[PDB]
Amino acid sequence: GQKVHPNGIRLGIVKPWNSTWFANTKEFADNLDSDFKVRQYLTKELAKASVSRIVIERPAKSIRVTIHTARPGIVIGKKGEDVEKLRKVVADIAGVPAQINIAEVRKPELDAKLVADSITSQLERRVMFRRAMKRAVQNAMRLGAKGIKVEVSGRLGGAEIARTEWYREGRVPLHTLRADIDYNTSEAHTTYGVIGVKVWIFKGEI
Amino acid sequence: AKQSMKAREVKRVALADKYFAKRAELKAIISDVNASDEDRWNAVLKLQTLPRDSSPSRQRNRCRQTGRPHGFLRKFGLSRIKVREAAMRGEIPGLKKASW
Amino acid sequence: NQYYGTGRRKSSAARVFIKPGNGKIVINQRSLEQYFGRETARMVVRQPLELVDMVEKLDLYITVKGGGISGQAGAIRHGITRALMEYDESLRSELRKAGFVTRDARQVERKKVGLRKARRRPQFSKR
Amino acid sequence: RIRIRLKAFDHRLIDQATAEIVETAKRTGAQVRGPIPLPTRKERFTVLISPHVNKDARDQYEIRTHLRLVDIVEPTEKTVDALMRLDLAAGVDVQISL
Amino acid sequence: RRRVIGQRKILPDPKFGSELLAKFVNILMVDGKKSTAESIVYSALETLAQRSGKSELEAFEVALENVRPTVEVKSRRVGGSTYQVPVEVRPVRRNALAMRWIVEAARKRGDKSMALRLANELSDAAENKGTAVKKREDVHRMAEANKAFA
RNA sequence: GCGAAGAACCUUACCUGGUCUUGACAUCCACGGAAGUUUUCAGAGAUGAGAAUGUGCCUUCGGGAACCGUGAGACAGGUGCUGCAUGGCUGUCGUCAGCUCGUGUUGUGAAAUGUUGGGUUAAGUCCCGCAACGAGCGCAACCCUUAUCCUUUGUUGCCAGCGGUCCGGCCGGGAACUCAAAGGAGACUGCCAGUGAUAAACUGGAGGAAGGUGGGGAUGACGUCAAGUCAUCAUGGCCCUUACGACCAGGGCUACACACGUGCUACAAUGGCGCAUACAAAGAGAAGCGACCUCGCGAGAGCAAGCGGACCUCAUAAAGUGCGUCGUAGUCCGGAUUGGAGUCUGCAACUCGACUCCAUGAAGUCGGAAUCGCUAGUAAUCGUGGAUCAGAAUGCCACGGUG
RNA sequence: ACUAUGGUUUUUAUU
Repeated sequence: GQKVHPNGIRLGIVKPWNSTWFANTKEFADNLDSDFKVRQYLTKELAKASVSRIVIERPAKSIRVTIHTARPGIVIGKKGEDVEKLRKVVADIAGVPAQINIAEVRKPELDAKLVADSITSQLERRVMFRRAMKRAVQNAMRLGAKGIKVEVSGRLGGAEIARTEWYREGRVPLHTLRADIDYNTSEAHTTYGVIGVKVWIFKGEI
Repeated sequence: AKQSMKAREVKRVALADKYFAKRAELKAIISDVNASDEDRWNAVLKLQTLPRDSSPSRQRNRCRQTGRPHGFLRKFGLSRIKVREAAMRGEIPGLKKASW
Repeated sequence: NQYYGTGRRKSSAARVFIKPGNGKIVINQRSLEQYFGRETARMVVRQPLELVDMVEKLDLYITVKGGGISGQAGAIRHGITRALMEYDESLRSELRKAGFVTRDARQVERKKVGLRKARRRPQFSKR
Repeated sequence: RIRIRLKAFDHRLIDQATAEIVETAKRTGAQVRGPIPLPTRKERFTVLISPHVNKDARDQYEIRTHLRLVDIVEPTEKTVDALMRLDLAAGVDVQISL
Repeated sequence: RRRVIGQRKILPDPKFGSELLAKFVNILMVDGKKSTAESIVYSALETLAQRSGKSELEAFEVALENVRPTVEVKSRRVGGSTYQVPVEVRPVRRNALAMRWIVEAARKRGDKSMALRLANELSDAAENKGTAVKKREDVHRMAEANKAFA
């Protein structure tokens, strides 16, 4: 029964929307179409740059896209000024002039999306990923976790055989809405399957 | 479903722009013999009767990620079967959750 | 001595005010003769209060809005009894023998998913 | 001579924008009428709960659209000249009428 | 099972009077119009008082004295044995059960006017002249033997 | 009324006849043209041939990009086959009290123990005592809603007190009330009396607007059927290639011997008819919602203000009330297949769609065995809006009265 | 007191 989204229940609690702007309902559908297009235009233009999250701000005659990265240096790029390709990519598609805005990720080895990406980069090569899962769990309890969990499941061959693998420490309270728990999925998209990974990190209640 | 719709859209949006979307108020004067002494309507009637394919009929817009005949949210433009990962994650402005 | 109270029931909202004077009743700023009801006048404001006497040596003012007109009478009865239950230490419990000082909390219970209207449980019937 | 409108989808964000309007238009000339809250156009936004073979349950979202008029009485176009230049953060729509 | 909410205690009325008269104007309510029974309550009695009883004060007392259920019948089993069993009815609502058996028949019979469909029913109830009561009694009479068990 | 928010065409799987072959659509590697507009014939159309017409962007002027078209091979493509195949998504046991593991203990071992046994509960809930002692998921709580008291600002919402006033918040003014939204406060088995290894834990009472997981939601513990779904979205392997692919036109889905599922309106007379007469509430809305007013028996169609919506409009509350009248009748009530003329969208409603006006008229006397659903604002009952949409639903999703 | 019959084969990890 149920289980329609692991974050859809918790993500309104003290959390502003991932896009902020106002439009009248008779103007809204094209204003939202352009809001998905600015994500898609970013993901075809920026790769491997340690980005965890992006947030959309569309104030009057303006667009701002907050980019959260573990490596500000590889987003701000060459000489600290290779930002214009990354700034202008959203401007003509959004229909408004664009600014640049970068943010640095707090404890990147304690962030479930970037830990998942470290494992995805080794699942897309089918080697060292099991070591990376083990080490992510060992280190998270020394970085600030009160518990951590990973899972890889189903096929990974070669052979037809199905295998699950985790490594796990402490607690992962999903249903406690004060748990402040982090969750992300990631996929490797290989000639041997979709090859997904699931990551949960718990730092503590409130 | 198949990805067949753009090969029709590319001819049918122009068919609508030329023979439908700017031809609706024309109907209120094109056949009126008292509202014109100038010969101006007979020729554009012969042009307007040329197309025979779609416009108001035989043609529905359909969703963009899949050309499904239904599930298009009119005042949002998205398919109700390809929106949950955005809707749940707070990516549509003004929608709130949970329990009310 | 002067008395006041408010009361609600199923879209009806009422207020009642009471003064010393001659037995006169005002409802929606007009005298009680300018009102219409399908039952006999001045009952719902008098009968619950004959334990202290009513409407013979008191000057009344009543206002009511919304809901059904016999539901409005219920809201007025709740208002006038709640306005005067402080008149004695036992009157608060003598009015509970009738139950008019308890609030009629009826106001559309919220819908359950996937069920049609309020809480009514699902029905699959045959087989 | 003129009047304004402010729209948002959140009660705390429309307050966070009202805090800028009173600071941008209602101090010179000093204008003293306080902000009425107005209706929020409460509605449920609904879609089928699952993408396949279920049509019986729907997913429930809360929609509100807040309105503030804030009230201005000074007739000069100078009353809005800074409000048509200053923030006003992202997430709200302002409108100048008459 | 055992819970179940506590069964209700009903009410009297400030005009209709007793708990049973307050039930008469509220039982068999259909279409919810709630103004039909207040012209039919204690309004079939003046002709009853000259057809199957006396006075408008005893015309309905005698109806619920002639219609008087004292026993109910129901199946009971204990393993591989089944019996139709008789049980004495509790007195406190006994006259309200009898009332129901009259006011429903005025709905389930459709002959002439509603100004007749109840008055014509009451004039046989005040005499214990109900439909098919000989075969009704034939069940309770047959079940009497099962108060001796197996 | 499942896959699928509307079956004329279109949808749609199916059938037929046309037609295309590196393919409608993609990359790879080459070679030209801007994207493309205008127009005539032929062809069911897809197209097949002609005749006019355009030269946008970046250029170091070399050629090129997006984009269009044509190739040689690898290939593209598939409502083809399969969830006893995979990623995903669901259906169901399950708001039930359950699930599982470490350390000690027992046993030759699978396994046991813990989770037992006594009290208690909604409860693997709490307490006690045992060769057991502990720990996590589910429970319970965090989230969310509601009857109540307090508080904040007053237009397009309200008006007690106070001054004026046909005596309308209207004008001076004002939050006692209402509306709007928010934030605080109230309730805790706390207090009492009993019941109970005075343990752990129930029952009842007072005071209260509210009483005992506060009431009600959000939920869904491993596993089970080794369930369904490739045709909601992806995809492997086999299989199809001048094609099972995909560009079109014409046909199929109300094709018929009857059964099976689920609903609608009646069979009334507390009803039917005639006549008079009252109150909304929530919603949607600019080639819009359309007032007042006309024209047409009428569906509708016109003229022409208000308003981009707490404002104006859709718009009219019905049930009811109350006086006359008929009188349980296969007709008096009920309305199906009719007879006639009208209203409408669109390329077009002959055949598969809806509406209206005036006559006619069949079945229908509460239903077979059997078996299905419940509990206060619930059943039944009567009004309104909106979504889907070229056009059309007693369906779907919301609002309110009588109860 | 409703209950007799029910063809074949059946799933996870190993050096």
